[PDB]
Amino acid sequence: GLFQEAYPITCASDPALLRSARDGEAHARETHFTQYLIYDASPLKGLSL
Amino acid sequence: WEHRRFIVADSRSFITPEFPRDFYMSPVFNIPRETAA
Amino acid sequence: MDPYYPFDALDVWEHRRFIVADSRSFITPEFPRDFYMSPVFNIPRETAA
Amino acid sequence: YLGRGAPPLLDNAAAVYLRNAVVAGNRLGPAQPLPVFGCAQVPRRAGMD
Amino acid sequence: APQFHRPSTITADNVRALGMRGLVLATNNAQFIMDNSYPHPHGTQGAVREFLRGQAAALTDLGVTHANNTFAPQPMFAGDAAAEWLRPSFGLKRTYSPFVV
Amino acid sequence: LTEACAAERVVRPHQLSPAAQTALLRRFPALEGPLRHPRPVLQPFDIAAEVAFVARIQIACLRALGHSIRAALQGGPRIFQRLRYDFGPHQSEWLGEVTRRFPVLLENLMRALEGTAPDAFFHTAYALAVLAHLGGQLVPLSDDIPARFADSDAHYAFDYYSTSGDTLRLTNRPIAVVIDEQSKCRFMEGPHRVCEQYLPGESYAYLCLGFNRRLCGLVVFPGGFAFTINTAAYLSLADPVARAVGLRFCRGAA
Amino acid sequence: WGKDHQVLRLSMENAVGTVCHPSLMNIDAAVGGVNHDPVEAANPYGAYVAAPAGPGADMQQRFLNAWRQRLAHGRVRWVAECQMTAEQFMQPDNANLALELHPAFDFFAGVADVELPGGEVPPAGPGAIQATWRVVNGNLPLALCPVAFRDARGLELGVGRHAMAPATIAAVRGAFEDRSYPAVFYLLQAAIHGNEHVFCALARLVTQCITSYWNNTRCAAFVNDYSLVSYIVTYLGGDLPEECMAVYRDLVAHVEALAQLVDDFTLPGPELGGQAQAELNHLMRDPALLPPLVWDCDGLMRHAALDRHRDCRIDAGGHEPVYAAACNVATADFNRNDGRLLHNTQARAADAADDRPHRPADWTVHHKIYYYVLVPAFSRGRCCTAGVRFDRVYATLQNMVVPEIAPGEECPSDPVTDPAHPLHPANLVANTVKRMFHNGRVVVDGPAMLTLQVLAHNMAERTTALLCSAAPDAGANTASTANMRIFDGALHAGVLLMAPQHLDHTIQNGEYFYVLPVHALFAGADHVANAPNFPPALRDLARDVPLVPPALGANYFSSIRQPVVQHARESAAGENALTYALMAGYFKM
Amino acid sequence: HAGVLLMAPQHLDHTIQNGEYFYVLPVHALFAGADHVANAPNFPPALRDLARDVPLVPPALGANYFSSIRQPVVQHARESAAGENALTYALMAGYFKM
Amino acid sequence: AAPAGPGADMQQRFLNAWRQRLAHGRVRWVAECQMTAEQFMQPDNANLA
Amino acid sequence: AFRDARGLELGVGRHAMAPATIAAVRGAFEDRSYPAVFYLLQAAIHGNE
Amino acid sequence: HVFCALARLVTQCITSYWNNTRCAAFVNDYSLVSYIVTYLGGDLPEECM
Repeated sequence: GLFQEAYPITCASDPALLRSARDGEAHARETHFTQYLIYDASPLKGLSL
Repeated sequence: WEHRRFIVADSRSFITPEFPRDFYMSPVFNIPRETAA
Repeated sequence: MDPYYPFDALDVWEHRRFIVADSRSFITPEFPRDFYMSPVFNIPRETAA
Repeated sequence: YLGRGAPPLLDNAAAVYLRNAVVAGNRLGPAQPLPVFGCAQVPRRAGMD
Repeated sequence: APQFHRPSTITADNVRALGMRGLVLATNNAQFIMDNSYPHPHGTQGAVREFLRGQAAALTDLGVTHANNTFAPQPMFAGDAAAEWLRPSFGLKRTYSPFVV
Repeated sequence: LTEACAAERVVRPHQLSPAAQTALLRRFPALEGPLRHPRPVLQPFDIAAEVAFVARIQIACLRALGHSIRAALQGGPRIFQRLRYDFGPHQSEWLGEVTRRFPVLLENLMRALEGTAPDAFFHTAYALAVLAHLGGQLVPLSDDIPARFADSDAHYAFDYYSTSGDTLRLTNRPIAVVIDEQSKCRFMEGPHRVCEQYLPGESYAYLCLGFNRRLCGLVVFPGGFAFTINTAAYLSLADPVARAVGLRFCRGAA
Repeated sequence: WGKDHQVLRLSMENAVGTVCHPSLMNIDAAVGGVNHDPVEAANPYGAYVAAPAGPGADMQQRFLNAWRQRLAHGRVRWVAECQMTAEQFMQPDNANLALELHPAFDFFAGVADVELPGGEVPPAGPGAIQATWRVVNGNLPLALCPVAFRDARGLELGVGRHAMAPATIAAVRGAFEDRSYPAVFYLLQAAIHGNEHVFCALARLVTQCITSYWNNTRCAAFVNDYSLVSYIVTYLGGDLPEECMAVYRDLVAHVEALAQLVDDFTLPGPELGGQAQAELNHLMRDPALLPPLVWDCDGLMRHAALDRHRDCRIDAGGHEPVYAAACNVATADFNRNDGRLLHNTQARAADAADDRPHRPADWTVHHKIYYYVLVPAFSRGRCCTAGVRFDRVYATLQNMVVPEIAPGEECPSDPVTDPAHPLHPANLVANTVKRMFHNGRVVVDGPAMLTLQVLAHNMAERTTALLCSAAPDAGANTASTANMRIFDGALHAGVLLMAPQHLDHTIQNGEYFYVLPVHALFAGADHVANAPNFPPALRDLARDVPLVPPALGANYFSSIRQPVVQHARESAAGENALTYALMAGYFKM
Repeated sequence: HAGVLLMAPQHLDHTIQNGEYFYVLPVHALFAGADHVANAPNFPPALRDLARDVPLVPPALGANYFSSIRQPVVQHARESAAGENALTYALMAGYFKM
Repeated sequence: AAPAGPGADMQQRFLNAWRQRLAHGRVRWVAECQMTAEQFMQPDNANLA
Repeated sequence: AFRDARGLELGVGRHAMAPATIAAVRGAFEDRSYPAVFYLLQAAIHGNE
Repeated sequence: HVFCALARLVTQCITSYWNNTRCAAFVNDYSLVSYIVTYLGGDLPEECM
């Protein structure tokens, strides 16, 4: 409410391309032909869940 | 503030019309008691 | 073809809170006058008679 | 369709078709729909995990 | 003979008696100067109308001169036959060659 | 009246035979009206007798308009102005067109006054301002007249026509603007129509046309250039003709 | 991921409970809140509908001179075909950014108060900001729907379904874009005029013309009419090599393919507001929209007999339709102004028809497939309609030099050798139709006498500009969208002109055919910019900015707007794509 | 008994009357041409579109549920993308009992 | 149905006979547009039981 | 695709049709101009060799 | 005008040159090439048209 912001989380368009989330964003597949990923950017990044 | 030109409003400002002399010899200026309508 | 006017001109500074014995202006448009076309009433194909 | 907010379709045959078409079995879909005043009474599923 | 530079002369009898072989030449060999001292009673648009019934009804004439040439007009579609109660009405696709030696 | 005109083959019962007239009058006595009145204000024995009752009023006002427009505009006029609208310096060249544009309008206004249906004319301001005056020779219908129109003669009531392009009406509502040498304009008190926001004659592409309970009307052009018209010197409405007019067009206010 | 080592899925079937409420059609406060602080005169070319006036024959030279002034004034509301994406999102260069508010609508500067089916020249002055309605999804502007996105959807519907052969379209595209095209093919189409009975009369002409023109160009011959191509399929498909015949049968089978792509995406639900399920789903099933060439009267008998329908106003004389059963020499009054449309198309002119048609329900839908979709897939912007001087046409149709044969002589076969042949240089005088069989080489022989006896049978007066309007359908018709309009202009007795040939005085420029752009889909960049006597000032506005004469519908008051028609004259993806793509651009909203 | 398989429903033709020699009479949901049934001369125009994706068969010949072949084997055939070689065995395997 | 009459008209007698109820409701077994997990969810398969 | 998948298992090893007999048969079914003398001969021969 | 005056000469010159060479004749002048595409579109083989 104070910042008027909203954090994205670990999400993509394929369960195929969701596989490269369990290694961090080092080699996370951002983009195949249309299939797009957005890594987690949040206070909740890197945490237990 | 605001900046624009200004002319004093008086009743001596006239816009001039002309007439072609047949203007009142028009079908609507000269209507009989009953129409074809 | 210019309409007649009694006086030539003045230039008045107008303060916004200091409007007393109020007056109004006249509105003319932004496009050039070739576009404000002629008053046209055509005779229709069928008539009353 | 949980709340009343809008003018419905004037083709009233259409909207009542689409009435239950949307609210067939939503977890957030009421049974015995809206009275004049009051809440929609979102149903309770048998278990939550 | 109808004069093609005055529109007040075209009738249907004067054009149907004229063959279509000769109406090719009579249109290109006329006088370019349109005349306007005798108008038409059906209007100038009605003079074009009176010209084209003169051509369309003349198409029987160009066909009757070729009546020893083509065949009988076969019924192109169904519904055009007398006896319907046991066999249907055929429709003959007229893609053939109408020609009799 | 059918069979006395069908067995006699009388196509219109003013061509009915004089014994065939009065023998029906010996039978049914309420028919002295449509057979023996010199000029009934309703036409006897016609289908559109109520419609021809209306179209006369459409005619008779236009001559009361058309011979009054010539009256204030007999010769070369001096109209100088009636409202207060000041100019910018290059704004006067717009009125350089209004010199040239002018005389084609007054035909096409009256052409459009002809061009409306009379059923569509009774929703306009001049057809009710006369009813505010024929009730003064009674509250007219639809109560479009405000509570303060019947107070002064300074409460006018306008219509708005398009100046350029096509000369067309740009209102649904009669817009009653109270008018004060010079006199500045003022509205009255108060589903959304475009042109209804301005003063009369305030801007270009607007013809303004107001009327009164006195039935002295205004023709307001942009730039203050307006003038009264005595249409009261040209309204020739006979009261026994007009008394069937008003009663069909008035409302008894409680 | 959920609140475990667990996966989750969000579809767009997920979006069922949000986009489907009856608040998508709730724009009452929108038009009111934008209305104050008005907009000036935005020279409303595409923001105004004109009612028709006079015949269609001169209707251009009305609108050419009427919009001679407020056309070079400024620009139209769309310039975004030049704009890339996010150039719309930026604060400069888009004054119309504050006018794009709804996904299902449009806010544009239109005329103030004049009721739309009326007048010619609107009173330029104050302006209004109202609505129209966005009909199908393709009407979204091309900085919001990318061009490559349209082909992205299209190819992937392309799998699993029937497609045209890649070889055969080269014949069609060559045929569609052939400049030196034999002008009998425009004339003989209007001769048949969709009459099936005149077709099976003239089947030898139809046989040889396709047979002759194939040897000149490996190309189809008559192909701008679905009805005519449909008749070639059934009543002619025997006496041809298969290589030629493959082109037409693939064309229909692809129209067969593109037809049943709607109903694989449909659900069985009840009939509704007069319309069916399919009519509410896709635009090609609704019969209130009708193709630009309507030879019969099946369309308005479906279209005007609808609950949606309001005042199909044919304006040369009487505004409301009353129709003709059959038509002949004395019935085709070649220059009239009443608005009667002809039903003279069926095989059985003896079992005539004014109220009860002969055709299936998908027949006009098939034409709506063939005209609205496939021809823009070959157009790339270059095709436009024509209004027919059938008096000029039926002069020269029945104008042939076919000599008498000798007693004992052979059949005319070849033009250059046989002196008895109608196309022989001895039989070539100018201004006859076997000279027009000779201006483009079309071997048509001595048995052409079988034509004229039926040319004298059936004929058609002249075209007319039919303007049908309609309300939003059952399913979009709420209490703020009730007053909305969709203007759908089309010609009755008209012919499409594929290839604009005007750099040639063989047909002088608009003799038989005055152009009349009936829609932005058929708007001549070379037809209309090269018209009869003509202003040079509009040359800027002709190279772009499709000139739609406003009796035939406006830019915003139709079903198909400018965004898709640029998309037609854009991306170089295949024919199989754009067919499915523009179809996917026709899903209702 | 003495029936004949019509491949192409040709209703875009009045040369033979549409069903003159051959009344159409669908015998199973495998055999229901969408242009045979809907474009018969006596067909209700209130039942056009529902005829298109439903195999209308009078129940003297068999309904869906008491046929040996139900709707899913039909729906595989018209909708699957594969060429006929793969499509042959793919429906040929659709006849092993339960 | 029982095999009634001759074979020439039994379909044509059928479309007059079954015109009423066959348009009334949509039949059960046209669900071929339903996909997996559209089925196993309780809405959009009222026939899940 | 699954019902087509095990076809691609069984597709090997057995006879596959020629490419020419694919389109020739399929175009014959989709021949709207299929000549109807062939239907009556099929009823003329009527299984009698 | 003089093009269609000698248009038969243009036709024979091209195809006789097309017999010797696989080459186009009059590409030296676009105004000529505008004409052959416009006027002589019938009396040419398609391989050089």
